[PDB]
Amino acid sequence: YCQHFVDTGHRPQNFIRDVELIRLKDELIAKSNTPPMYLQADIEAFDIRELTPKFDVILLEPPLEEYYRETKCWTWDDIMKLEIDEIAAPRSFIFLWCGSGEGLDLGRVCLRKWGYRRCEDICWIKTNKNNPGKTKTLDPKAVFQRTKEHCLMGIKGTVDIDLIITEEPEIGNIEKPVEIFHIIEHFCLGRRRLHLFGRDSTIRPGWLTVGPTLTNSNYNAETYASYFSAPNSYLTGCTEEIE
Amino acid sequence: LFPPQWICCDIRYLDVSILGKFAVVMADPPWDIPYGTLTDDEMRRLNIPVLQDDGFLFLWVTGRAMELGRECLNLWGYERVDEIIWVKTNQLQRIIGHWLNHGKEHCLVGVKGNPQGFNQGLDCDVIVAEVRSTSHKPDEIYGMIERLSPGTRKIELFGRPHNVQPNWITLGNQLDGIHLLDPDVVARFKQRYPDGII
Ligand SMILES: CNc1cc(N2CCC3(CC2)CN(c2ccc(CN4CCC(C)(C)CC4)cc2)C(=O)N3)ncn1
Ligand SMILES: [Mg+2]
Repeated sequence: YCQHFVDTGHRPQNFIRDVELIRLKDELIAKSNTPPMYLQADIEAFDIRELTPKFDVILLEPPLEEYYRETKCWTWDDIMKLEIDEIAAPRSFIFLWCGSGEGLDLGRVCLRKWGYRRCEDICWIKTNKNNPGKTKTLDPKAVFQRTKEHCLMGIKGTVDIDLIITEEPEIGNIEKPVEIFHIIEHFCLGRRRLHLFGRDSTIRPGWLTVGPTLTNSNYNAETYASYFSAPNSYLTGCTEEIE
Repeated sequence: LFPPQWICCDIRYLDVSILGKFAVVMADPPWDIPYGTLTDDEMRRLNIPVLQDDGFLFLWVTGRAMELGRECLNLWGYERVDEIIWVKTNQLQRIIGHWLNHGKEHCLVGVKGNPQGFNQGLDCDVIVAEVRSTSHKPDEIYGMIERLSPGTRKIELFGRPHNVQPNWITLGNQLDGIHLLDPDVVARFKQRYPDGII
């Protein structure tokens, strides 16, 4: 469908189709979810070690300059200087949104810097079924037209597909597909889940969201910690709650 | 010589300097993760750098090789400037490490030198195509590469029979003999291998 995209403007992925009942697991995740907590903070200027306890899952969505190639951008210089390893649990996971440029390399440097190894590369494949004749300006270094973003998965220490197909968001909208949360939550990796650089629009049960653009906070380190005091400490997120 | 050429050999031991310069190198190496694999050192020491001065490298990577291939790519003198993914479907156009099921294959794109005269921006970094045979790369990449670099000299490493393509010299051990037609190349091959045996 590549001689077709060059002809009609439809990206090869505009033609993938369909884009048993695993429903009970979803019920278990939902019953298990902590209430949402959130905290406005400027992450540049904030000691991350105050975020406690240590996290089972970190979802990290820094605002790359490339997200605003049409309309405070963080550089990979800035991202790399975060001390993620200070808030990661000894056995824990990271999901890092890397964009489609240097980030696919600088994001792997970050993963290694913080003590993870990449075991999954998740691709957000963006269709243009509603604007075929809208070819985008290219990175100077780009050979091809970039129609996807990558989200790198990292593990440290000891069902689904590695693709997300949705339609390209309207220019200036930076939201990532909410399906990233389903993939994450279906792994059953722990209940202490942190989204850095989330927004009001991303707040979600079972998640602690920290980000400079939040409008309200309800963070309390002690209240948050109580959700995981025994006998709730080592639950996966996908099990019956303890009576 | 537009028509397909190939050289059955061990790429570890063939002298690739005979082959000249190319505008595009493509390799689908057997990474060490059903056939003979090269260790990481054998891969780093491949003589990619003599193959190009100004041009592009297409490097299939899977698993652990997404990190090693980035290493070899930098070691050989390239900067990674794109990454193609092939979404694998069936004849009904639906989708088909140990943590997720892999519905794609990755191809790093690297640049070297100052390649000039290339129509960059004509294709997507997503290929969609039916999975032909197990461990077969999809024909659409050749078209993509042809649109990028029309009529230039190209070389594939670790090709299999069906990989032979016009404007392409394929190297690989599952090939049949030595089919060479470009006069400058049949010349350097006879000067470097008088008795025709690597
Ligand atoms: C000892 N040194 C050598 C060796 C040598 N060959 C080595 C043996 C080969 C033929 C060439 C290689 N291969 C092979 C199989 C699978 C892959 C993985 N890939 C992932 C990307 C893809 C989906 C687009 C295609 C499949 C990649 C490759 C063979 O099945 N057979 N040629 C010269 N010297
Ligand atoms: Mg779900």
